[PDB]
Amino acid sequence: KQEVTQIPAALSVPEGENLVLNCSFTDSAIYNLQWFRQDPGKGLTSLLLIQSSQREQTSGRLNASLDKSSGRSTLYIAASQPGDSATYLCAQLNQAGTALIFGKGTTLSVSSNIQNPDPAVYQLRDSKSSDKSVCLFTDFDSQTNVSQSKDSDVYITDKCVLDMRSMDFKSNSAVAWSNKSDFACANAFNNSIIPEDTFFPSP
Amino acid sequence: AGVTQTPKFQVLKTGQSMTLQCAQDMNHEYMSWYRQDPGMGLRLIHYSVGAGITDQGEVPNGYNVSRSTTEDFPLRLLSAAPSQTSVYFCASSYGTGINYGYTFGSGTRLTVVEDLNKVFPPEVAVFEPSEAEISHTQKATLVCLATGFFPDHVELSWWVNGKEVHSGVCTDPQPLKEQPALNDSRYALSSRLRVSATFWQNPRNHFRCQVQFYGLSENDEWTQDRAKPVTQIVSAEAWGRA
Repeated sequence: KQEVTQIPAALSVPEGENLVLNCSFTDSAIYNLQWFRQDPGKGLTSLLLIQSSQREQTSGRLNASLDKSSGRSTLYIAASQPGDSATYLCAQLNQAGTALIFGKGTTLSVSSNIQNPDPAVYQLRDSKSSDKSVCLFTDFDSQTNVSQSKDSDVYITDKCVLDMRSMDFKSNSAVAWSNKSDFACANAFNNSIIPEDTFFPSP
Repeated sequence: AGVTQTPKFQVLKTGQSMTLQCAQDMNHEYMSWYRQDPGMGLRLIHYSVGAGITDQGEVPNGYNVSRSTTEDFPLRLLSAAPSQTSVYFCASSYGTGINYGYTFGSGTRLTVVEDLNKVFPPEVAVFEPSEAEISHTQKATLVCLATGFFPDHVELSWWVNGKEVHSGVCTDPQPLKEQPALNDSRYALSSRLRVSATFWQNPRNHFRCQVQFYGLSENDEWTQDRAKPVTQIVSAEAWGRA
């Protein structure tokens, strides 16, 4: 009966933007709302708690609004950073109120701004296994999206942003490897939407 | 002052019983168990409004709980089923008032399989930076590849010389399936460590990637030819190259 709806299910925005997380819920009367953050493979960290008696609740760059009449709630993240990327859960206390009912969550992705995109694919040297050639699509800007591609032996990871603090340098990277023969390493990414001037040096 | 759940990870054969522990030292009256599934959010299983009191939640079937004391609230799996492969979260709250919030534990990743023969430790290999990347960017990316492990109960970390590093590191948030159409698919996880070319060109610098794998206990029986995939650390190393 009681339902908590979070929209959108997935949100991707460039860093530096303000972003909005929506949460709607059935019924009214006495309740509270609690927003949580969880990173992949870890627990839930409580971000904000809004009672029915309140309309606003803030904490740092987080702003939580509550409209009791319409049944809508909103989580504002001002000046989003890549460190804000996580899964955001909205939960409403039931009418008893003895338990907490959750929404399906919003997976937020805040893409880093790449100063000077230098997209390239480099093949790396092996270790414990013959063949099994691994290589790295790196230094592309945040607008680039990597595909899983089609092959029996080829695998491609999702994008991934690292930050070298000693150099003030961020860079995206996706990894591809395989154990087949017809597959040279660099041919995994050509199927995906890749920039035209990407550097493809042969090993 | 927090909620502690045990164990962090668990692998179960179908039909086995298992109890998930949850304790809190915050003198909270309310406690509840949840299970998290992909695309499902958190679903309530059981909750307790005090010692000796227990009520059913949204999905109580397959589980039972007890509240003998205020601090403890164990979750008992009657007969482990593959449909119970999930992440289980324990939460507590002080009382009835809406001014009080909920505090969650770290969770328990629990995987149920028909046969323990499906449990595999990861194979870890570090791949050294390419000469082309060093020449083009004056940076050197190391790639650590953990492949073939099941379940996805792994913790990857990088160690440069003696120190565990986080700067210049990013790991895949989720491991991928080597056979994506299978429930019991073995997984693969990668991670990158990027350093300066001059740091990598020092032959005295030692790079170590290790994956902590949570597998079987030493009490579980093992009738396979290969080594019992117990909880272990698999590592791979590389030295700098001038």
